[PDB]
Amino acid sequence: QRKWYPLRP
Amino acid sequence: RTEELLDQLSLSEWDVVEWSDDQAVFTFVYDTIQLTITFEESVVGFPFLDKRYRKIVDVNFQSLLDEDQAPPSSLLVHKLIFQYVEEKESWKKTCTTQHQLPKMLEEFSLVVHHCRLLGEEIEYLKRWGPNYNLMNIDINNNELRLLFSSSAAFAKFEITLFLSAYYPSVPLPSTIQNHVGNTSQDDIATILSKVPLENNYLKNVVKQIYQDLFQD
Ligand SMILES: [Cl-]
Repeated sequence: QRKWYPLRP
Repeated sequence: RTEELLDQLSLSEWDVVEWSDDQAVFTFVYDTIQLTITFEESVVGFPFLDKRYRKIVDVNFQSLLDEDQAPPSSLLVHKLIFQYVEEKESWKKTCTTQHQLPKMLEEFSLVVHHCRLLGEEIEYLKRWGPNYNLMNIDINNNELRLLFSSSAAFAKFEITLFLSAYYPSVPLPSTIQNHVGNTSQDDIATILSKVPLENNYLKNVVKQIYQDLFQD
């Protein structure tokens, strides 16, 4: 669920 | 869901992403958690070394979650997971050679696995919570604030559940701030201790409250 688990840029 | 629940029995929480002479890297939770295992340096490749004797120089866990962009549930997941890593000190004293690495990845995967699912139950209660009369969910630092509200049952109260890394086997501690009606601590203690400490404890404890108190 990328929605819920975003990664730093 | 039924299909995967079967999947849960044999855990699959991580991806191997490097197996160097220098280090082994593993990710977790959609890759927002990164484990870097550093090995001692040698004059030979690791194919020539006995895993029972290949020394671990380092064990380094990292959260790569975007804390600005993440929702609270996901944030609580990282809070709890790493609270466990703290308790185990990154397994630095017990996971010292490559031989010992699978039993560590197991120990860690288990907690990653339940904490991630707790995240899931929260996002669920966040979408279907009304049907349970759960009008609001507030997460603040290991504390879960559930707000139940129904004019019709003439009850409104807030239950605070204290979560740990060890969910859901451990019996939750709670308190009730009462708004409307007279639900007591004993009434809550009761409802809680009738739900088994296994998956969906949160979901089931909410449904339990919605039957016992809002479906009379
Ligand atoms: Cl080499």
